[PDB]
Amino acid sequence: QIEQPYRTGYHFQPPSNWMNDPNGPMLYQGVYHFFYQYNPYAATFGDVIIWGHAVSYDLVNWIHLDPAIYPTQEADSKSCWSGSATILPGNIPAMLYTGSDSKSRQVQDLAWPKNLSDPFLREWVKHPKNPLITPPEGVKDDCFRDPSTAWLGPDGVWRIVVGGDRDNNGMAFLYQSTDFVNWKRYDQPLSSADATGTWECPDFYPVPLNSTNGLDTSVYGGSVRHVMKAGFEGHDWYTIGTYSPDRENFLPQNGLSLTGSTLDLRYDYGQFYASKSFFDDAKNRRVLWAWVPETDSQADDIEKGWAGLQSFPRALWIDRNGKQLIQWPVEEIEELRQNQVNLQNKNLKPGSVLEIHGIAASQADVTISFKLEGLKEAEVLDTTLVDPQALCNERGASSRGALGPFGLLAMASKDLKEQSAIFFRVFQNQLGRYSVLMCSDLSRSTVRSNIDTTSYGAFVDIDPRSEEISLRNLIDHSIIESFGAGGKTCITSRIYPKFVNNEEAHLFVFNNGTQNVKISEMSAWSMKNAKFVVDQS
Ligand SMILES: *[C@H]1O[C@H](CO)[C@@H](O[C@@H]2O[C@H](CO)[C@@H](O[C@H]3O[C@H](CO)[C@@H](O)[C@H](O)[C@@H]3O)[C@H](O)[C@H]2NC(C)=O)[C@H](O)[C@H]1NC(C)=O
Ligand SMILES: *[C@@H]1O[C@H](CO)[C@@H](O[C@@H]2O[C@H](CO)[C@@H](O)[C@H](O)[C@H]2NC(C)=O)[C@H](O)[C@H]1NC(C)=O
Ligand SMILES: OC[C@H]1O[C@](O)(CO)[C@@H](O)[C@@H]1O
Repeated sequence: QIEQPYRTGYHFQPPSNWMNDPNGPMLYQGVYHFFYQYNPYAATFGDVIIWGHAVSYDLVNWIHLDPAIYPTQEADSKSCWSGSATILPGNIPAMLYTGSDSKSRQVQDLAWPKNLSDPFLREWVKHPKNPLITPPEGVKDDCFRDPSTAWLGPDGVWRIVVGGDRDNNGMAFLYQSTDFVNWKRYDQPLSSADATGTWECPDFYPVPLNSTNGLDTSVYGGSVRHVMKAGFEGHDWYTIGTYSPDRENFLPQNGLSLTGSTLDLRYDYGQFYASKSFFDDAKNRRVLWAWVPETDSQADDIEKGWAGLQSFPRALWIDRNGKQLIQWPVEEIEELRQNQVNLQNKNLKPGSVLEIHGIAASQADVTISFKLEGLKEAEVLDTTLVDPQALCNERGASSRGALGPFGLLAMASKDLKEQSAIFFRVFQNQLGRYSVLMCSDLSRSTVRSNIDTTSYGAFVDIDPRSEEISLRNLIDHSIIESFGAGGKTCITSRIYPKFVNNEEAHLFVFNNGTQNVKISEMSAWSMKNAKFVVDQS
């Protein structure tokens, strides 16, 4: 028997209880600070939510501290919800968050560390004038929240966006300030979308064109584009565009308004929400954090005593083509790699299954690259309007095609009674153009009941003719993070196989298509546990 077989070995999560939205991430005085929505009283959401707090020197190993922000004034007496961190000139980290006041309305509050001598910034003080911002005119009291990190314009004026909606229309309310204390709502929103519901945890930042690095939130220029990210209808969406501080205008590169359709982009196409990013000026990279909800039942959560994970922090940058964002786990994770098992120039005949031996199958980093032969044999299927998720749910690992399904079988039992299949399929339209589909088939991930086993999928923007299809998988017990084509397509999965309570997990490479595929190269590393020290009470 294993105790708590679903807890991760190297993903961030509190000692126990409920955790959701990541909060105020930042790098200050050489220390990485991480905060998060936390319920100290249960493994479910509750009436009292506070900011958990942990620190790290590498974004991998953490030290749990006491909660940093918790109700202490009328402006946040009922709860301290999501917010962001902004380090102001003079080296002072300023935290803006949404509080639930005594009248139960969402208002924006300010707080900053009370002792900058403390490397861990344990104590925080709140501004006497909170709330600093209250719901605009035609906005309901429970539809105005999640202030972003601020950016300083050339005119020396700070800008931030706050989520919410006006008549069910998603909003990124724009506010300005020079002292960071007195904010004035700009006439028009920075951006918005019809009938999307409340825009949660908006994030607005710049990315450098033709560069795989990150930028400080206040950078601007012709060689820079901006990303407008917002969570709604259950997912985190984003759009790349141009920002004009002068007239506070954001113009979508594709001229579209978010609709939450297959027309829009997402960071991750699986369980990924309330994502928030921060700039790391030490490594010159933008790091992204995201809450990964549980997909088991509430009863299961209460029973196992905890709920909620954070995705592994990943570097974020814009693709060479400037049409989408790329994600990749921060290099520090590589230090967890132990022994390695490799494979090269290996053919996977139709309907075959190859087991990877000598790896801790429940906690590993697996990378594989496929070399395809005879693309012309690809099934004909125009995918212009096709919904990749629907397609993956319709055709799992048991649905045999020409090119596909071929990929990985993670968190699988010896008998394969339970398995999580991350694979690819290749199609072509009538004109002979190819398209690639990436799937996370969770249909057979567990034999347990009351487990959301919905599958996730997305199309990968690569040309199968000139580049091999690559796939990286972060396997960590109840979570699997899949990165297709170097990070062009990301899918996070939560799985709860039953076998984990008795026998060990297994790892496999498979090809259930009728066509042959080859593994040019495959690398698998056992990942040692990340350290989590508690320094509370
Ligand atoms: C991909 O290759 C096979 C394509 O179908 C798939 O087979 C699965 O296992 C057997 C093999 O024919 C069949 O199972 C059927 O019968 C059992 C009887 O107990 C049912 O429980 C199943 O639901 C199903 O009706 C099916 O053909 C198929 N069934 C499933 C989903 O297990 C392989 O499993 C696939 N290989 C991989 C690695 O996924
Ligand atoms: C502000 O932070 C500093 C640094 O953490 C605190 O100083 C430490 O205090 C502990 C307990 O009193 C000592 O064991 C350490 O040796 C101190 N180190 C330093 C840097 O002097 C300081 O106490 C904090 N201020 C308050 C009011 O708590
Ligand atoms: O915990 C409450 C917080 O969580 C969210 O609903 C998103 O998951 C935020 O919009 C809010 O600030």
